[PDB]
Amino acid sequence: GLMQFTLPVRLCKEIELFHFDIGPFENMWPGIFVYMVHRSCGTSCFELEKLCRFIMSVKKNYRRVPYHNWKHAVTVAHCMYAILQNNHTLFTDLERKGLLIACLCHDLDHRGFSNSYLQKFDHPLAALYSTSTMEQHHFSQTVSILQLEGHNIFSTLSSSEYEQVLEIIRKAIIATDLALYFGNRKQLEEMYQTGSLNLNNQSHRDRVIGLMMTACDLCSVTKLWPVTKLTANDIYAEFWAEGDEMKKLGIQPIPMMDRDKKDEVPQGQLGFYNAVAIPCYTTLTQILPPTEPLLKACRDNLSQWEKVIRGEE
Ligand SMILES: Cn1cc(-c2ccccc2)nc1CCc1cccc2nccnc12
Ligand SMILES: [Mg+2]
Ligand SMILES: [Zn+2]
Repeated sequence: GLMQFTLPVRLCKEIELFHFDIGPFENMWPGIFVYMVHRSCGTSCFELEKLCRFIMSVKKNYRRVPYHNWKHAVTVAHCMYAILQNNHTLFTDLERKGLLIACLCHDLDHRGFSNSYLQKFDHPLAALYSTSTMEQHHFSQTVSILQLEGHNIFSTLSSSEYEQVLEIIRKAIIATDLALYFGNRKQLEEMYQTGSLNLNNQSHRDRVIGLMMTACDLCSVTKLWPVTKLTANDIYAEFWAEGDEMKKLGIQPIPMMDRDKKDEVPQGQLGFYNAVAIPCYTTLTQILPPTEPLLKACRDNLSQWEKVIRGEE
C-alpha cells in the first residue's frame, strides 16, 4: 500500500522522456514497468502481488528471438507510458489500465515470423486466424494468462468494466498488425483535415488508440541514433532467418528478408521512414500535440540513414 517503486536518479529522470532506452539489465525491467503503472495509472490500479505474478508469467511466454522478445514488450509499454503522461487529461481510467497491459502483452509467444510466413508454411494458427494471424494469437495468450489462478489483475472491476478493458486490449493488440496501419492512418488524416475528428465518438477513440499502438510498436525509430542503429540489427536478424525459411519452402523472399541483399538496407530504411514511420508520428502529432518529440527524433534518424547512403557513415 505505502510501497512505491523508486528508480536510481538517472532512470527516474530519463524514463519520462520519449527516447529512454530501458538498458541491458533484464532484472530491472519488471520494476521499470511497475514504476510506470504506479505513475500513469495509480498505486491502487492493481494488487501488487497479482501484478508481479502477471508480469512474470507474461515474461515466461515471450521467446528468446532476436527482436520480438520481452525487451520489445517493455520498450513498447514505455513509449505508451510517455504518451499517456504527456496527455494527462485525454484518457479514461480504464484506458490507462488497459493500454500499458496491452503493450506488455502485444507480441506474446511471437516466433520471429510474419503473418505471411505462417500462411505460406500452412501453420495451424493460419487456419485458426485467417487475418491478423499472430495478433489474434497474442490476444488469445493474454486472456490465457489473465485466467491463471492469482493472475486476475482486473478482479476488482465490474463485469461491464472488465468487458470494456478486454475490448480496449483486444483492439489495441489487433491494431499492431502493420497491414491495418495504412488504412487507419488515412481515415485519421481525412477526419483531422475535414474537422470531423471527435474524441467522444468511441469508433474515433478506437482509431486514435490504434495509431498510438503503431507509434509505440515502431518506437525504435524514435531513439538516439546508436539505439536505432543497433535495434535495426535485431530486426533484420529475424527478417533474414524468415528469408532463409522462405528459401527452404522454395519461395524467393522479398529483398527486405534476403540476407544476400544486406547492401540495400540503407535505401530500405529511407522507404520505411517516408512510407510508414514519418506519416505515423506526423498524424499522431496533429491529434496529440505533446507527442511531437517522437516525430522530431524520427526525422533526426531519417537524416542519419541519409548520411549512411552518402558514405558519411
Ligand atoms: C520496408 N523495408 C524494406 C527494407 C529492405 C531492406 C533491405 C533490402 C531491401 C529492402 N527494409 C525495410 C524496413 C525494415 C523494417 C520493417 C518493419 C519495421 C521496422 N522498424 C524499424 C526499422 N525497419 C523496420
Ligand atoms: Mg506484433
Ligand atoms: Zn511489436
